[PDB]
Amino acid sequence: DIMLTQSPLSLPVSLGDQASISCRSSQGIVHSDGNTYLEWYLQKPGQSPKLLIYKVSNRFSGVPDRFSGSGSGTDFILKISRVEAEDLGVYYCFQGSHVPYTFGGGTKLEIKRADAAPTVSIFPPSSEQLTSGGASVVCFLNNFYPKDINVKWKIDGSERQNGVLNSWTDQDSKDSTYSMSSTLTLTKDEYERHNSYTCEATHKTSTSPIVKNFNR
Amino acid sequence: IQWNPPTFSPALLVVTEGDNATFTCSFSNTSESFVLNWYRMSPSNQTDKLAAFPECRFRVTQLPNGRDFHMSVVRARRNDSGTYLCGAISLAPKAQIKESLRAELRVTER
Amino acid sequence: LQQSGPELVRPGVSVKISCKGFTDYALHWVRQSHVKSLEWIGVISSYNGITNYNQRFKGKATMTVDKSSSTAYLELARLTSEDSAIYYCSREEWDVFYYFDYWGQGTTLTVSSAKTTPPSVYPLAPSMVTLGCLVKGYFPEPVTVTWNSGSLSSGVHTFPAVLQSDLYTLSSSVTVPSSTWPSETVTCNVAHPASSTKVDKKIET
Ligand SMILES: *[C@@H]1O[C@H](CO[C@@H]2O[C@@H](C)[C@@H](O)[C@@H](O)[C@@H]2O)[C@@H](O[C@@H]2O[C@H](CO)[C@@H](O)[C@H](O)[C@H]2NC(C)=O)[C@H](O)[C@H]1NC(C)=O
Ligand SMILES: *[C@@H]1O[C@H](CO)[C@@H](O)[C@H](O)[C@H]1NC(C)=O
Ligand SMILES: *[C@@H]1O[C@H](CO)[C@@H](O)[C@H](O)[C@H]1NC(C)=O
Repeated sequence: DIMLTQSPLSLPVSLGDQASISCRSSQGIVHSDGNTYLEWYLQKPGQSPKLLIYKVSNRFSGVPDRFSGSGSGTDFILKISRVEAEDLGVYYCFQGSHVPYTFGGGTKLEIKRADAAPTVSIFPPSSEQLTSGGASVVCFLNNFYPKDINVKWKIDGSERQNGVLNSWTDQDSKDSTYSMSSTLTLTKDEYERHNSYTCEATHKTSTSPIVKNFNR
Repeated sequence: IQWNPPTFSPALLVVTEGDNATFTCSFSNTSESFVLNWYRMSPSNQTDKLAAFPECRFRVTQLPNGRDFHMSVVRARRNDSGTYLCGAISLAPKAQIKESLRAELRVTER
Repeated sequence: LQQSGPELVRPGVSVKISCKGFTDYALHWVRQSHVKSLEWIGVISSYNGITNYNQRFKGKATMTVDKSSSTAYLELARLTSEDSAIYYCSREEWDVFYYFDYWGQGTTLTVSSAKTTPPSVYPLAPSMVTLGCLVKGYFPEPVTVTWNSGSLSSGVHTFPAVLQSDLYTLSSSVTVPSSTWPSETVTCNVAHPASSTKVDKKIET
């Protein structure tokens, strides 16, 4: 099977900058025809993927002149000169030369902007949830840049990972920031077997943790 | 890298009427999902389907070597003379209909 | 280029989705899962019914065409939570050099054992102030969250649902000035149309 691996997964750019997505195959994709059927697709959220570049370099008609496909051998490059509101999304390459046909993993093109630290808020369980028998601990990390952040849960100093579920917003249309929500879910019994509860954000904007905690 | 269309040989096949007449069609398939068609040109320089493989006077047999097929007119008549080609309809990879270059069958009076 | 509507079926059953356009193309099925990784399933020829399957989807998938109706079918059998995905159909012309020009809209398929379950809504209570709601243990998706009935839009983050327990959970955050809260009231409004449930929760200090 031809696996198509793309680099990178996220490409941050200013609208008008030059970003290039690369597609690499595990073996040669030249068809019996002598042609290389490699394509690039762009997928806007909530819609079907759309064809941009076919063969290796041909732009489909209707597609802007800035999307230039190229490449050869095992290597292919999508280059975008002018990068737009209408260009953000996930780009997939594709080979149709060898069955089964296979897609790359995708590259998300995003808007690069500033650098911002998260705003961390932590919440104990609600009283109403304790009556249910469960206890969820909620930590919000809002309006930060870049995407990359690690959150760690610690009970009485001891890190802990079971029951942790996290969620990430798409990049914000206004301020171009990201947000995430970490929720550590326990039993009522296990929750009140312990005392101090912390979430910690390690993010590019600070050398040392951001820490938020409470005691029952 | 080295490609060939479907081969239809011989380019000129001359038999006497009543003889059997057998063309050879060569197609190198890179997949198994394909059909092989035998055609005759209409006077409109168009294409009519005589027989296919997999599937009375026009028959197509598939030879052991996985490349060649035999299209035979049984007991060729004189209004059988005309233009012939084969074509290879393959769905994957890349869904193509590949036609051979044309051949002439010439059935001479007996 | 017009597919069947969304389906919610139980594990182990089979489902047939349709794609309606005809004899000029090859019709392909492409499945897109909840990690947004696309995968090609197979191709069918409208005019011959001849097929080529990704071997990985052979037996999980069966492709069929009806030319009188100008409609193609993908049957998914022995269904399982992995087959939850968006199933696209798309076509490819015969003697051209490109593949997928027009796509169907997609048919979202969910396979789960869960039952219509209303959400449990919990307040998240503690210069600006941040308040939140936790929406936990519902099925199926979706759920709608607003704050004071749409009057609070700025400074809201509502995060995508995640699965644990075969049940969805999400949370919403709203950030508001120190001077407005608790002074004036902040309420989160959760709607779960599947269970015909609507829940209002005041965020009391
Ligand atoms: C190329 O095709 C041959 C023949 O395929 C058969 O006839 C075609 C017209 C079409 O109808 C196919 O579905 C048929 O399978 C393949 O050779 C056959 O391979 C099968 C499976 O290995 C075997 O059972 C048969 O005995 C073979 N027949 C012959 C005559 O060799 C061949 O594998 C194909 N090549 C490639 C690269 O796919
Ligand atoms: C032509 O072929 C048929 C069988 O296909 C056979 O019966 C007949 O004898 C053949 N005729 C000649 C002249 O070879
Ligand atoms: C060919 O000629 C025969 C008579 O010998 C006639 O019966 C038949 O219809 C003709 N076929 C065609 C295609 O002209």
